[PDB]
Amino acid sequence: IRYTVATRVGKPYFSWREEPYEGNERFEGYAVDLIYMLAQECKFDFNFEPVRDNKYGSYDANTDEWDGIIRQLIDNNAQIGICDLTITQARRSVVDFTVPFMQLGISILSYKGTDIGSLHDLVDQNKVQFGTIRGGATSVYFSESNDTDNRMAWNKMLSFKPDAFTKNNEEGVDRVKLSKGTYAFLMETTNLQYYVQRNCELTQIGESFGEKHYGIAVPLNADFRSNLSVGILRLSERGELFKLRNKWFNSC
Ligand SMILES: N[C@@H](CCC(=O)O)C(=O)O
Repeated sequence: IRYTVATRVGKPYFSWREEPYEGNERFEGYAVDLIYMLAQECKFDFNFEPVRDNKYGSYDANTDEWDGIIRQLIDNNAQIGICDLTITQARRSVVDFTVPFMQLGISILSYKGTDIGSLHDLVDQNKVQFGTIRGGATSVYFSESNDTDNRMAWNKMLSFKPDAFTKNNEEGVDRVKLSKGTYAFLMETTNLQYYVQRNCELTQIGESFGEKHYGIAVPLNADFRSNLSVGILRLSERGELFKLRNKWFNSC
């Protein structure tokens, strides 16, 4: 049994190895290790196919279509989708998910020297603009919330000029660095930790908020869903996911 593994390029989960390679050996990262571990645990072969548009997956109501990893699963061009793929209500409606392999939250990436100390403070001003990944799961946290403060955040993000949204974590982090403190990036704590440790001019504002999960995406009612889930839980209970997380996210 061989599974086509849809993913996207983005460190530390999945990226092109520096060559002084062929097939799966071209790639490295957290998600690469985890599929190898699961492949050995659940006994299956696999082929990594990073998606063409390099998107996570969002619904475009203007066209009634999905993109990114989620799209490849809907069209059955892939049997497994993985990265920092956050479980959302919209995504779960069109594809299935395994048990999560990582729990996380949301927080604020900022340039050092900022006076803002919380999300409430960030939304209650407009000298420092802020945004998220376009169509990403962090956008969902604000756009779907009934919480007044989150509503205000969402409406401010929509109003900012220029466009407050970015295509990925890399552009988000790059924008905070280039902006010298006039732009803050709302992102997941996992990715925030990764970048803040590798960029000394950046820091986290306030506490983590929200309860989010990364899961392996599979087609609805796939017969290898449970097999993948039991495998993830095995690695977790052994303490291997703890080690794996430290390997790629440990340390200005
Ligand atoms: N993990 C998120 C992307 C990162 C973010 O939105 O902050 C997703 O699955 O859409």
